Amino acid sequence: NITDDMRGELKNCSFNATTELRNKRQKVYSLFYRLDIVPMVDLWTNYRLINC
Amino acid sequence: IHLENVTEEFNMWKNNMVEQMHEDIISLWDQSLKPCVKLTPLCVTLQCTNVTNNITDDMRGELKNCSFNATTELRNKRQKVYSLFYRLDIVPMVDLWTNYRLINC
Amino acid sequence: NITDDMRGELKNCSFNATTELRNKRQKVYSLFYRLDIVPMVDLWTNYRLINC
Amino acid sequence: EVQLVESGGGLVKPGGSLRLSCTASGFTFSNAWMSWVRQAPGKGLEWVGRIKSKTEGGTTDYATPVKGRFTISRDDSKDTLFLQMNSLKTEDTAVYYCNTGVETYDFWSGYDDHYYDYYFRDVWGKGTTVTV
Amino acid sequence: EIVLTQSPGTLSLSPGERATLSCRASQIISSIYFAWYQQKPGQAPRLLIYGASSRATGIPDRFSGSGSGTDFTLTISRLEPEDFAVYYCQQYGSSFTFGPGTKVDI
Ligand SMILES: *[C@@H]1O[C@H](CO[C@@H]2O[C@H](CO)[C@@H](O[C@@H]3O[C@H](CO[C@H]4O[C@H](CO[C@H]5O[C@H](CO)[C@@H](O)[C@H](O)[C@@H]5O)[C@@H](O)[C@H](O[C@H]5O[C@H](CO)[C@@H](O)[C@H](O)[C@@H]5O)[C@@H]4O)[C@@H](O)[C@H](O[C@H]4O[C@H](CO)[C@@H](O)[C@H](O)[C@@H]4O)[C@@H]3O)[C@H](O)[C@H]2NC(C)=O)[C@@H](O)[C@H](O)[C@H]1NC(C)=O
Ligand SMILES: *[C@@H]1O[C@H](CO)[C@@H](O[C@@H]2O[C@H](CO)[C@@H](O[C@@H]3O[C@H](CO)[C@@H](O)[C@H](O)[C@@H]3O)[C@H](O)[C@H]2NC(C)=O)[C@H](O)[C@H]1NC(C)=O
Ligand SMILES: *[C@@H]1O[C@H](CO)[C@@H](O[C@@H]2O[C@H](CO)[C@@H](O)[C@H](O)[C@H]2NC(C)=O)[C@H](O)[C@H]1NC(C)=O
Ligand SMILES: *[C@@H]1O[C@H](CO)[C@@H](O[C@@H]2O[C@H](CO)[C@@H](O)[C@H](O)[C@H]2NC(C)=O)[C@H](O)[C@H]1NC(C)=O
Ligand SMILES: *[C@@H]1O[C@H](CO)[C@@H](O)[C@H](O)[C@H]1NC(C)=O
Ligand SMILES: *[C@@H]1O[C@H](CO)[C@@H](O)[C@H](O)[C@H]1NC(C)=O
Ligand SMILES: *[C@@H]1O[C@H](CO)[C@@H](O)[C@H](O)[C@H]1NC(C)=O
Ligand SMILES: *[C@@H]1O[C@H](CO)[C@@H](O)[C@H](O)[C@H]1NC(C)=O
Ligand SMILES: *[C@@H]1O[C@H](CO)[C@@H](O)[C@H](O)[C@H]1NC(C)=O
Ligand SMILES: *[C@@H]1O[C@H](CO)[C@@H](O)[C@H](O)[C@H]1NC(C)=O
Repeated sequence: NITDDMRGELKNCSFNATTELRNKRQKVYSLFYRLDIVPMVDLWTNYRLINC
Repeated sequence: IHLENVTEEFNMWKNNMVEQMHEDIISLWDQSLKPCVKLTPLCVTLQCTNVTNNITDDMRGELKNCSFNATTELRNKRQKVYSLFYRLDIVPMVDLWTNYRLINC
Repeated sequence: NITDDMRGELKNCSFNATTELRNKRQKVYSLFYRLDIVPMVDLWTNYRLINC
Repeated sequence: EVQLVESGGGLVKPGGSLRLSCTASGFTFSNAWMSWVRQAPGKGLEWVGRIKSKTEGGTTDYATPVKGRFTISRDDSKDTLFLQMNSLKTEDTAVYYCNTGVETYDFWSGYDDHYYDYYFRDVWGKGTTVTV
Repeated sequence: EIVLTQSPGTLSLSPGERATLSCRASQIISSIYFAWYQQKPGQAPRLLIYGASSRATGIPDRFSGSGSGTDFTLTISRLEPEDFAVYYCQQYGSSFTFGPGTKVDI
């Protein structure tokens, strides 16, 4: 339940994170503020972190 | 210098020479490892089985024959390595295609 | 257009480089001096950098 | 050695209840999605339903003909999958099996996802019965 | 629900021959959701091919296949004794139904 003022301010993103072992990956689901991410290469749902 | 007629009070446990020795030994220990290899490529799943030798009861089991895929000089190459580990250096986790990982990963 | 004195001095090398993102890759090629690379695994085209 | 240890089946009548279950062996279930498929004697394979891990959120999916009377749940903590049946029809005799997919990615380096050996294991239980 | 049918219902090929099987979805379900199993009688089914392409772990390289909309195919390059089983295709179109089962015989 998002008020009008917050529409588009938060995004629910899913990424593959590294793990304790070098050969393993995990799947993490976190909330981000819109200001910290940037959409990329003409893909509707694909984002990267602002400063990579 | 003998100090023939000097009597003085000593109090070990409140002696700050101890703390300086403590800090310098630890600091030197850490400095000696600064230029050494960091074994981060080795925090991988292992495949551990028993040792193919004559093992006495006092050694049962104490040692394990572990294989793993190690990195190598080039990033697009990988190698099979196996080695012996003491049971105390590994933990019986992972439970995937493989059995065990290194204690401090 | 290579003069006689330069034959064998330069090579055109292609490789797969990392990118800003851990899950994205790029094809890169560049020119190298022969003195900076070494042949490997008995392949006419397979070279690596001298200091790996 | 991914195994599903299936048990709890037996001789029941429609006017009753039955819970079938599978327990992990070798490889765990908190990190796996599981489903049930049944095959009545003389019939092909019919999907009953699928439940996801409590991670994505224990969400379930069921085939139309089995809804309501056949439900699915998970414990996850004890690695056990359940098929819960109540008030069954005379049409429900079948051998029920549990199954899971195992998607394992062996990465060559902790710095570049370009290099890995990927393996996909399809694992089935032995089959237990629901009767009429 | 999702309805899959198979053809021919029974195949009659000698070991060493190419025992190609085909099946059809009534619904147009993308090939990414396609799977093809082999069920030895009395046994749980075993996945051969998923994504109408990729081979499952353990599965011999004599197995391959393809498909698109409703039209799917399974190839056994050479039939072997291990293949005399009933085959099922499955479509994960939000209801993971299967065909009736196709017998490979001689
Ligand atoms: C983080 O990592 C994530 C990893 O997820 C993986 O994604 C890759 C694609 O990137 C998939 O690889 C592709 O799979 C195709 C076939 O898979 C289909 O069938 C699977 C079967 O499982 C089913 O049956 C089981 C029983 O038999 C049952 O237990 C199970 O519950 C299920 O019903 C499906 O799981 C699979 O779905 C997944 O993949 C889809 C994309 O294909 C996704 O949209 C979906 O969300 C699932 O992740 C699918 O239906 C296969 O055809 C592809 O082959 C291609 O590449 C081959 C070479 O690699 C090539 O030879 C082929 O010709 C073809 O080009 C490919 O192998 C993995 O299967 C999938 N793993 C999982 C979890 O299933 C990634 O998804 C995520 O994006 C990453 N996150 C970020 C942000 O980067
Ligand atoms: C290091 O990397 C190699 C290569 O990726 C891994 O090799 C793998 O070894 C396992 C165990 O033998 C193989 O499993 C076997 O698979 C066949 C079907 O492929 C199955 O019939 C057997 O019963 C068994 O499950 C696996 O396929 C094989 N992979 C390949 C492509 O060679 C090795 O395990 C890795 N070692 C570690 C410690 O990670
Ligand atoms: C640990 O396991 C390795 C295999 O991964 C053993 O090495 C093999 O030993 C046989 C003889 O028994 C040789 O024929 C193979 O050529 C060896 N393979 C490799 C890669 O060296 C090793 O002997 C085992 N060690 C112990 C102590 O059990
Ligand atoms: C960069 O990566 C591509 C793959 O994305 C390499 O191309 C593959 O090379 C192998 C042989 O090593 C072939 O079996 C594959 O069929 C090729 N795949 C594709 C899509 O072409 C390419 O060789 C790599 N570049 C360099 C310089 O090594
Ligand atoms: C979310 O908003 C809808 C109205 O759009 C309302 O009916 C619903 O109860 C709200 N949910 C919560 C948790 O407040
Ligand atoms: C998601 O947010 C974007 C603005 O960033 C908006 O255009 C889009 O309609 C929203 N979609 C939904 C389902 O709310
Ligand atoms: C292990 O002990 C047996 C005697 O019980 C002996 O014959 C064999 O050679 C020994 N193996 C090794 C590796 O020492
Ligand atoms: C390996 O050693 C352990 C501990 O001594 C023992 O319990 C186990 O049975 C042995 N397994 C094999 C295959 O020798
Ligand atoms: C490159 O060398 C050829 C002779 O091998 C010559 O004919 C050509 O004109 C040269 N290219 C240019 C741009 O001069
Ligand atoms: C590359 O140049 C060297 C030196 O002139 C020559 O011996 C070799 O045959 C050339 N190879 C190719 C593929 O042109």
